[PDB]
Amino acid sequence: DIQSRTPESKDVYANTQLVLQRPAAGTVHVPYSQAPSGFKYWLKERGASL
Amino acid sequence: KTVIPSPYVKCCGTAECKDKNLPDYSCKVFTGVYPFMWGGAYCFCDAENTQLSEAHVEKSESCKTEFASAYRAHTASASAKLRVLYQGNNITVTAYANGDHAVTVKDAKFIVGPMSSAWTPFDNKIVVYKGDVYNMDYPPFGAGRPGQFGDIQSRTPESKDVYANTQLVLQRPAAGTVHVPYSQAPSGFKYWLKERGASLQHTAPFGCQIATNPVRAVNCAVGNMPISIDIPEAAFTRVVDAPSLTDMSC
Amino acid sequence: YEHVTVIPNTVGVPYKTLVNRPGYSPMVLEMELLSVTLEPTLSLDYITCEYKTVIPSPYVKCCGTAECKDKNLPDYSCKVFTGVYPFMWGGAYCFCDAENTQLSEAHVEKSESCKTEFASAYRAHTASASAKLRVLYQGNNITVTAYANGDHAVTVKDAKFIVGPMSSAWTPFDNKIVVYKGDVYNMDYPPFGAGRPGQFGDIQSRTPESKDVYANTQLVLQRPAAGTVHVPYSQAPSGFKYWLKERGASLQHTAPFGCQIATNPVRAVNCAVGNMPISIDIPEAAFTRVVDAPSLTDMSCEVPACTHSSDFGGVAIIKYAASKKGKCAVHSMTNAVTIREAEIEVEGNSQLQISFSTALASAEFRVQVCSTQVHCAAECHPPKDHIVNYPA
Amino acid sequence: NVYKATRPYLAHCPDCGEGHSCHSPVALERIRNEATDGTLKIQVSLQIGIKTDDSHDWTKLRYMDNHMPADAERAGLFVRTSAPCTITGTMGHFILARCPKGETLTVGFTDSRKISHSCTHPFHHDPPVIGREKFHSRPQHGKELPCSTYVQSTAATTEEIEVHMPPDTPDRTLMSQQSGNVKITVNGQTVRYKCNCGGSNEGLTTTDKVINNCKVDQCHAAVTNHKKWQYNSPLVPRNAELGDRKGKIHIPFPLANVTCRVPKARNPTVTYGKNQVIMLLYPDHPTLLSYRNMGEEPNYQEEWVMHKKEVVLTVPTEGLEVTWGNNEPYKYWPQL
Amino acid sequence: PLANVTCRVPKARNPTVTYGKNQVIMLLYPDHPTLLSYRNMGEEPNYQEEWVMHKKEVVLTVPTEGLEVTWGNNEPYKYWPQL
Repeated sequence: DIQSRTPESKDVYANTQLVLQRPAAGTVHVPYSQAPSGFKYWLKERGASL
Repeated sequence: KTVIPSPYVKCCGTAECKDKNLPDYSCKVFTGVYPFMWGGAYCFCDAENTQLSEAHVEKSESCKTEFASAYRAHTASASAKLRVLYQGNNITVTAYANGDHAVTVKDAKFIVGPMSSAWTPFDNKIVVYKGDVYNMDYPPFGAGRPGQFGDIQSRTPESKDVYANTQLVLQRPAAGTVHVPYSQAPSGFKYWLKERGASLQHTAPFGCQIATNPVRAVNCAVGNMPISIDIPEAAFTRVVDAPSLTDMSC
Repeated sequence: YEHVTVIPNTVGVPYKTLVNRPGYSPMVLEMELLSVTLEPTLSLDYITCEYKTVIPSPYVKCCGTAECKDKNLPDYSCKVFTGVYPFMWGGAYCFCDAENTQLSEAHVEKSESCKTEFASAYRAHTASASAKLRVLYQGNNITVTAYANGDHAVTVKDAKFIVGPMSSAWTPFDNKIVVYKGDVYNMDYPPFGAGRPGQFGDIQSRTPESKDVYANTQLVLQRPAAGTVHVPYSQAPSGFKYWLKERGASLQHTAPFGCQIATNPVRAVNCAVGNMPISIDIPEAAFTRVVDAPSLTDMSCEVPACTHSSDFGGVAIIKYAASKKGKCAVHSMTNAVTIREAEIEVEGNSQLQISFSTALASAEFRVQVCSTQVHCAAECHPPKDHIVNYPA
Repeated sequence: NVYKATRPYLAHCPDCGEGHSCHSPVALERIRNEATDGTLKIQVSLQIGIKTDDSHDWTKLRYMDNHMPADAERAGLFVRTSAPCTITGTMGHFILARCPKGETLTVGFTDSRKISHSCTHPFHHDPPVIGREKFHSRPQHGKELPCSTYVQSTAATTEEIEVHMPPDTPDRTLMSQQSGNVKITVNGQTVRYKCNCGGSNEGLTTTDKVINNCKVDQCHAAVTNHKKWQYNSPLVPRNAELGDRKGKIHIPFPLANVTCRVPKARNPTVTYGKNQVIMLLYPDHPTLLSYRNMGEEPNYQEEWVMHKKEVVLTVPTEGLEVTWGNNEPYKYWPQL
Repeated sequence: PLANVTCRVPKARNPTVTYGKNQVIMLLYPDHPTLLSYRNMGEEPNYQEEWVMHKKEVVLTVPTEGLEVTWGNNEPYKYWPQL
């Protein structure tokens, strides 16, 4: 979902499906809808290694 | 109630009709009017005068008292009052005739029903006036015709908005006369109250008795009724412990 | 002119009908079901909630005997224990060693929560159907809400609408139902005054604010501990609290035909079962004569793109030669192909672009523009997805 | 008391006292006389039974006093024609009163500053014929059935009528043909005139006016009363210098559901036969006879019995139910 | 005192959905125990419920009438096969 050339690289690729939402009545905040971290999900659902 | 206010008589000028959002609202302006009154005339010009005749239909003050209700009957729930001579004493049992509602009287469980026949004297559409119920195929809401049952339709006797189809048309007033003449079909409810005939109480089969508030079919001689009685063991006495009888003649 | 049509009981799908009054130019009406509501006639039997075991201070009679008074209270239990000699934080409380008694009285009442936390036991009789229908009449969307009995008429833009009667009398509800907040269960609940301890209906009341209550909880008093002031008892736990844990999925999740269950009032919403007849009495003012309508000649149909799917995956360009400027109705004379456009504008020597939906790979269909027909040749291709998220 | 929004007002009255026209807070709008008994539904400019803070108080009155509404007394309120009238209901703009024979209706009250204001309107009051029966029972004891009647409670509640200013009351006697000119005789009243002829052809005169070179048919005159209230009648014209400005007054005798006592017809001579019942009907008045079967086919039959009649009715196995007038239905079953 | 209020619950993340011949494949990635329920939109609904806790792949058959799948607190996903 996030792709970079090296861990110290400058330019990055990002496809996370980020959309802003309207804030709550009399509230200052930035509500948003975004798909959770693919790397964090994979770290849980990868199974056994070679 | 045909609410008609005082006619706007415009002397030496023209009056204009304003389109109002009211049930059966009717408006008309009559040119070349020159009427008088008990005292005399009321205008200066001979033919340059106009008269604005406005009208609308409302629910009468009687609607809270004198009214007929249009109901839609779906399904019916049966209930019965049964007298039982249990242990030399009359006991009253009141329960639903569905064969599920159990009532315990003197430690004995009573189960009434389910009813043999699902028949009801009422149709899918009924009309209720005071203490009389009629099996009527009444017109739907917002589809009433003038002079017929449903010419004026309202949700409740205290409701704000009303439906009106009475065929109200204004007529030209008489020579030198101040009045609002009109042509309108008479009250459909008042006509129905005269031409309705006999209610379900008199016309229903199986000798049905029709009651009101709430509406119900009472004592309809149709089919049979199963009754389950779970008599406690304390009410029973053994054959050996009961007095035996010999040498009998009738 | 009265137009009778039958559409399936499917919410969210638009259906087009061709209105052909002899001597007058054809008319195309787009109809879509927004909601199909089935409201059953209910009769409340009783309500069940959590019970309250009201236990007062025990009457400890020092150097004497206490006597039980038979009280008219739900699940009233009374017992007197002989030879009691307990103490307290400070010490004893009696003078005698074995000549003391303790009166332990108890009764079952409706908990304070019964006004808020409660389950209602209803008896469903008959149901009344009502539907919300969208109609594209004279290039404008109109909302029609009426009972689906085939009698209740609603007039919108001088056109009389008659909805129903329903093809199927089926309802997801049985003759006995149970309602908790926003969930409806098809339950065969015990009758009023026949509830069992630990089960649904152990405590039965007419309304959440009712005075008299029915109670069967199997409450028995026990002898208190050595030198202890307390009222020990054996009672079956709350049947309502147990049911709230072991009830399973409601009708909203278990009902067939994709039924959606709503509450206050309880109703079956959007149940895909059977068909629905709709009668539309279109006024004569909406009609235009064939002679007074623009006639079409020299027609050719070219399909530059087509993909056979649930949605309009086909594009068609129709060339024409019109007599005058006016509105002409567009309708497919083939039952396999459906056009998105109901009516378009014509002038003379021009063309028109239309969107169409089909299932066939090889589609040969006739399109009726105004009063003249044109043959369309299309070789539609398969779509990328095998499963779709909308009905057709 | 839906008066939170509504307020009392100041309107034109043609007679405030001694024939002088003014802006009266007790101005007459509409005087309804539809009731055959003699009850009058008077619509006034002020409001009765409500206080300035919008609260119900039967002993208090709400009237307009120079831009601001002020409170007054209910006891101070009076209605009169030629002699005082008995007030039988007060609520808002509406007053119910029974008046003797008179030619002019007067409605007044007394304020906080001990000053009395009264509006007088020309109204021909003579109770005429109004009835739809002979008003006479009827049995003292009988069968109880639900019916409806108009109660005799004068109390200002439920029903209400619309009242307005008399409007400009037209009168053709005001104009007179003085040789070749038209003379308008005021007689100490405010008159609104309009003519077809040149020069002065409009206005509101308090003095005697003369229109040179004109005919009586080419002119129109009306007396302006703005002090009194009058019923919104379709038989009376609407006030020229007024749109839809109107008041309302509570009316007596409302419709209420009651119990009607009906008599039960005398029991007929009944003789039984082989699957049949014979009845010798002796009616004193037209009595309705109805019968039905207590089975699958009821076959309802109805007839109005007036003379001495003998009726033979077949009794089936299911049973036969016969209703003779207001009596309870007689049920018949054949012997096995 | 006890009073009826409104409880705010979160909606589980949308699973990786891949379509096939009369079947639907879902790659469920739950952060917490999430309930998965499914029913047919016809005569026979055949309700099935299971608590998904770990990384799971589910293959569900889609009939002509349609298949309704509810994944946690999210609105029910409806699936229909192509003609």
